[PDB]
Amino acid sequence: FPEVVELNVGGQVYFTRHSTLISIPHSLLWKMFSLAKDSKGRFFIDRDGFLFRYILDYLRDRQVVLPDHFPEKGRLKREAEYFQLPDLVKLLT
Amino acid sequence: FPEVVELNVGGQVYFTRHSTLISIPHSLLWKMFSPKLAKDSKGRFFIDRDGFLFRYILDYLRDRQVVLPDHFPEKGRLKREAEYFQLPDLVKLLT
Amino acid sequence: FPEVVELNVGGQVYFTRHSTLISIPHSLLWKMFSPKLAKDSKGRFFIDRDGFLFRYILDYLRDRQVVLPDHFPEKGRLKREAEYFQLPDLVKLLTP
Amino acid sequence: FPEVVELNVGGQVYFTRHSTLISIPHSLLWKMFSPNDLAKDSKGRFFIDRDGFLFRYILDYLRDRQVVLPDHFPEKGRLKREAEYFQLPDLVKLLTPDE
Amino acid sequence: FPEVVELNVGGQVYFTRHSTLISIPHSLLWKMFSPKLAKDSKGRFFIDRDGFLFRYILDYLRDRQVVLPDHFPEKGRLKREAEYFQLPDLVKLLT
Amino acid sequence: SFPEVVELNVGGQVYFTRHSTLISIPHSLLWKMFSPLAKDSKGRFFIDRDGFLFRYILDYLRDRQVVLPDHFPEKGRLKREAEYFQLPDLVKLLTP
Amino acid sequence: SFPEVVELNVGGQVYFTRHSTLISIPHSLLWKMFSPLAKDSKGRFFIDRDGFLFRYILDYLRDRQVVLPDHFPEKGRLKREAEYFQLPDLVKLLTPD
Amino acid sequence: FPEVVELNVGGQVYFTRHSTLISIPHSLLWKMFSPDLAKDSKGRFFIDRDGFLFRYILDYLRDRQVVLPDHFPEKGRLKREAEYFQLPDLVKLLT
Amino acid sequence: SFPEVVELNVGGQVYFTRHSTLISIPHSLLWKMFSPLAKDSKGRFFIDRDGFLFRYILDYLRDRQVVLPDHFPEKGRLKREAEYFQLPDLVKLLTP
Amino acid sequence: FPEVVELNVGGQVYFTRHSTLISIPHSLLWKMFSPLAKDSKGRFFIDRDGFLFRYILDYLRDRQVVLPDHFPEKGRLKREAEYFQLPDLVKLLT
Amino acid sequence: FPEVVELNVGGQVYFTRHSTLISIPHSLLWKMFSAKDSKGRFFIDRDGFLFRYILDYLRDRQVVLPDHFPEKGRLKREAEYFQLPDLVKLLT
Amino acid sequence: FPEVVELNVGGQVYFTRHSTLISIPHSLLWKMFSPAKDSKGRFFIDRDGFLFRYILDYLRDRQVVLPDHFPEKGRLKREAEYFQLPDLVKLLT
Amino acid sequence: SFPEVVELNVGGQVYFTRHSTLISIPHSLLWKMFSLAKDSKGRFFIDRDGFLFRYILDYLRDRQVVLPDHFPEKGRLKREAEYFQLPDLVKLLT
Amino acid sequence: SFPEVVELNVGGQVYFTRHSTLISIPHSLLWKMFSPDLAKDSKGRFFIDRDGFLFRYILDYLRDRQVVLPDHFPEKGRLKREAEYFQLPDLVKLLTP
Amino acid sequence: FPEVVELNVGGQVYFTRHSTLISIPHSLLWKMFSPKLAKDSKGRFFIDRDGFLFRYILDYLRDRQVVLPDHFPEKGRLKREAEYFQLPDLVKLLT
Amino acid sequence: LPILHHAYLPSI
Amino acid sequence: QLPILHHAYLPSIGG
Amino acid sequence: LPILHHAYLPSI
Repeated sequence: FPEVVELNVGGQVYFTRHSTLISIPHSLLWKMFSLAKDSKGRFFIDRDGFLFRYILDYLRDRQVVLPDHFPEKGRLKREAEYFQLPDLVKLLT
Repeated sequence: FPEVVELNVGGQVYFTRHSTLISIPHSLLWKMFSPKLAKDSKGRFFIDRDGFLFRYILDYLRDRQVVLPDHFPEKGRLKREAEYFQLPDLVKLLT
Repeated sequence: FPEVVELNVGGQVYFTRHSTLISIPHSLLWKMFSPKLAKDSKGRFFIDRDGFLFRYILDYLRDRQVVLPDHFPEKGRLKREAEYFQLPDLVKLLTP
Repeated sequence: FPEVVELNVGGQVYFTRHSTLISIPHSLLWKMFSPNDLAKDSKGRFFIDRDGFLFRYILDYLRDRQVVLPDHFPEKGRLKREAEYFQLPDLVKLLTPDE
Repeated sequence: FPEVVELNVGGQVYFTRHSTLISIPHSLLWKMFSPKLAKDSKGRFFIDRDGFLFRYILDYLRDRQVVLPDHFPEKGRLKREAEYFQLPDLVKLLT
Repeated sequence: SFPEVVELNVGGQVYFTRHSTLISIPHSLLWKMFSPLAKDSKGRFFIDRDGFLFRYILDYLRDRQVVLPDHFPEKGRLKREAEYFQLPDLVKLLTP
Repeated sequence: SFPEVVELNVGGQVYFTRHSTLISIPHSLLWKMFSPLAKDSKGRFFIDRDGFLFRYILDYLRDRQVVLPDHFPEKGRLKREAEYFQLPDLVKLLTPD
Repeated sequence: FPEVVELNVGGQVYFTRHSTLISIPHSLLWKMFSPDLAKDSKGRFFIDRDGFLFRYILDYLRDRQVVLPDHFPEKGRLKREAEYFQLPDLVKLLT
Repeated sequence: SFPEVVELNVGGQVYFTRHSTLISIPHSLLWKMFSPLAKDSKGRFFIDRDGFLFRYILDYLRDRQVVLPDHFPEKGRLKREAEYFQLPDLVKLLTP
Repeated sequence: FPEVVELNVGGQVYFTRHSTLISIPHSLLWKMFSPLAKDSKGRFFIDRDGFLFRYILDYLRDRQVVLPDHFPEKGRLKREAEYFQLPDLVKLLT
Repeated sequence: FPEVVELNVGGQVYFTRHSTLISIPHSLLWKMFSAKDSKGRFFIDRDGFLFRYILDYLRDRQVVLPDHFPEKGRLKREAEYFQLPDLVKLLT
Repeated sequence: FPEVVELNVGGQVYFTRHSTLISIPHSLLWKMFSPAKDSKGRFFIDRDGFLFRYILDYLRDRQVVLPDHFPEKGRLKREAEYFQLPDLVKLLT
Repeated sequence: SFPEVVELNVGGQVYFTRHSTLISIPHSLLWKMFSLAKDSKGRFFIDRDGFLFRYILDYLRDRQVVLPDHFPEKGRLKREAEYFQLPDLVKLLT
Repeated sequence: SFPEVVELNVGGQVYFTRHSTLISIPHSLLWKMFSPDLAKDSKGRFFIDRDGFLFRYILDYLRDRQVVLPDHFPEKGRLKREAEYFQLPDLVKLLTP
Repeated sequence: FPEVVELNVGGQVYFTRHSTLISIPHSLLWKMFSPKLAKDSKGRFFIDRDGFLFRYILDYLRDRQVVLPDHFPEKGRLKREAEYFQLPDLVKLLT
Repeated sequence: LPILHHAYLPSI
Repeated sequence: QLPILHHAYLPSIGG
Repeated sequence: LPILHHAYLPSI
């Protein structure tokens, strides 16, 4: 795996360090990068691309600040459940 | 069909696994992405439906459940999309 | 008719595809929902039959096969429902 | 009376056509539903003060004039008593052992 | 008291007419529901007795007779319930 | 405080009883538990015991006598439940 | 409200029992009386009934059974007390049949 | 007079409600306790009659019926107590 | 000859639909337009109308019915768009 | 617990040594007084017949009990012995 | 020990001279006076009602009982406990 | 000696006039009160406390009324012997 | 020089209209402008309310104005009509 | 993450128990399953693909650490294989001869 | 280092002068680009942070002042980015 | 006076 | 939902 | 700029 991982999450392109994916043990992204690829060779994640932005920031800071009047807290909580990030699930409840 | 399918739903671009598209037998997408199709100018598989609401149809195909944004005003419109896409359990959840 | 049909079968609510209801030509549901009906107070299409057994009727319509639970005590009752809905192949499968 | 009648039989909810309820003249349900003196539950459904589980078979007899019972059905006697209450003599006869 | 009474008997739900509950004067249910009471979280009237056997108590109040399921193993337990509800004729029928 | 009508979940089985029934026998386990606690997802008080046998424990608390079904095959298991709930007179009634 | 240990004066005779004992039989008179009252000069709850016979009413509330003394001559009077306190099963136990 | 009256009838302590004592108009106890009578060393009202028999006078005032112990042999003595307390209906029941 | 999938720019908003959808209602404006035209700088067919309201015009061509968002404040504006596109049945559905 | 325990048994006052109450292991009084409801005067309360407890107490003291002549409550005392979980006393009263 | 001993016998209060308690050598009370209640009185864990007659036998070395006394057997058991063999003999 | 005497008779406290105690010459209560104590300084009498009321009643009235069906006539006679009241002993035989 | 289809950025919102639509009302501001400031993407920039431009644009298209039901910004749109120098639209909004 | 009260579905029969009961025996299967992804039914209950009727006795062994079976119980052998699956060697021993 | 630095910030591409990244001493970018590093597949310097908010960090490094859009909903998120890049004065301006 | 149980049961 | 003990022969509706 | 359905529906 390269140091800088190029991801396609349901159509949205994200770039992150390999270490970041590794950061939470026993999470889904940790299990994934201890693979499906798009036409451009990027690693594919079949999830909502817009909400991944906040999943990625939680992996970076082990905490996430949301935009003011964020209407998708519930949807983000479901994404957190899928990515097996229980502490993030707890923060959203 | 490729493992990762690139879709254009009425102007909106979505990417999903082929397995997600054929996850529910007898649904329209299952009939449409049958292993046995219209494309846009950029070569993307075209679906002639509302592109904004497809986001929630796609999440239902992924989880067999869908969480909607707070104060979502298009529950009725999404129910019509679920009818078109022949997803009866999703139609039931939206009634 | 909508692609997803909302039914009330003797009190039990079912949602099924219109294609499922018209899958077997000359059957009762095919005659009822052919593109060429009683409704409850909520505007849903009403079927005056046992609501519990209708699950297995729909299963047979969807897949042309029905798997029954082990020690299923209503094989005979389901056969009567199959007769009503005019599904002779289903009737045959339920008579050994 | 509506075309589709919503009933609450001892706590169990059944829906049937009005024509099914008045299909057998001089029966109790025919006397009850022959065209606001009828008891109703808190949700406005017509109430029948009888066993809710056994009504399922009463209803199937009104629909077909015959009823198939589940295998090893232990309440044939109780169903016969329900048939007597609803004044369905032919159903009472069908649930009576011949010998 | 409403015309149709919703009961919770030791966890089991029943519906009956108020007239059925007061049909036998000087019985316990007559003393409980005489026009001159504990409730569950859903507002149903609560009776602290076996809920499964109440089905047969209720049928006796309706007909002044009760037919039991074939090979019924709780005739003795039902007799005890009939004693509690103070239904002497039902106690006699079960001896 | 505790409500007049207590909603219980005993190992999966739902029971409803009066608070007075649970504290009717001093120095018994239910008396210790409900004298003025784990809860299930629906907020009911949870008892980690066999739910089927609790029916007879509850009737003994109501009458101080319990009639069992004919040919009851779990007299020994019920005696163990009576020991757990600390009901010595019920333990005695179940010993031959 | 009501204390755990209730001090009673029944027609002159003093009894002590748990509050739970008094409300053990729903729809009985003592259950109606002590479910959430006249008092004597010493603040005890007063019951205007025969104090000697209450001993057996109290034991029936405790065990839902009562053993009487040998050659007990007030079985009929105790049955009347059981009727007053609205204890039908006790009434039945004191009836010969 | 207090709600609960403390009485000593021939060496035995009896407590009763004031309402019980004045329940029968024109009777002796009604005349005594109607709103200047003997008191013992403990300040309790004193009645110089048979202590054992007052028990049955008191129960007649409470129930307005006469339940006596099984094989009661002193029925005649009690009638003279009922005459003294001026209870004509009790006198009639004891004849 | 028009492509199977038509790319439209309606007053700034980009929509993609099947050619069959645009010619589904005979004698309507879109039927007159796409029966065998101004284009933007990117070569898309241009419609000089409100782009936001076209979403509902497009869904009416697809289903011959349209469900609107809850508390939709532009029913009157959409009715004017329906008049422009010459869809009398849609105009009728939007008149209370 | 004090060396001398003051009890109120259904209205009747009794005094006994703590050792007497815990003399029979697995009995009810042993369960009660091993290291509790109280009356208005602070005495430990037992919700049972106060008159019969006199003979329960003497059995705890001697592991035997002599009853008054022509004692009419042998049956009642046996029930009290069952409640206090004293099986040898139950046996002596049968 | 004081000249006048204050006793609590199973709930019943008795007062007697110390000499009365130690009057009979090798008896239990002699062994005891040769546990206290909340009020500081010497505690005897025995039947309080029957002690009245044990006390009078200690005073007079004889005891007169009430007419039709129904607890002669129970008193004899108390005399055995207090180890008064002459009292046991006169109650047989 | 005071006009009113605090007396402890085997546990039971009695109060009587000094004149009552010395009313019968050559009796025990006369010999004791003609010119042992408790922890509270009261004069102690090592006798049955319950029966002393009737001894006291005889000293007051030169005759004693007993309760009906009195079962301790014999016990009271022994007390009368101890207190050296021969006329009371005679009345109780 | 002006294309048949003009790409506009009105205070952040991207609009597309025909050149003829902008020059439809002589002596109006848009007629003076198109008969110029550009954003970073080369679109013609109008420093006015993006939300309200929809109604200005629809008036240029139809010469009539249909507003949403219970429209609370009639006064604000009248001000936009004054800025764009559309007197007939100003009159319709009074 | 596990709740105090765990809802289980074993062979179509629903059981509720404390989390502490499931992890009471270290190195057993239920301890491995519930001690810090697991299969779930349509209602989100934790699913165990074993005999539903027999689990009653496995659960009661976890609660009491003794084996109280119904009178004349004919399935000690079948229960022994459930005990082997759940990795309860002391229960296996109690069942075997 | 080149005088024009090409950056990839979590997927978004930015170009800035090397002088702008060294503008504030002891900050994270100053520590990173001090003439004394992770790269993407296209050789651009990679920063593992939100690509959208990074523009405002560059504007603060360019002018040492920040102007935000009207009703900007990510003031809190931008403050977290300022904390990460170790710009205390920017953190202060956003509190 | 000794009524019932009181006759044979001395207490308190 | 198996017919164990009284469930085998006692139909009911829970509250 | 979020107008109508854009206000609540994220696109592309």
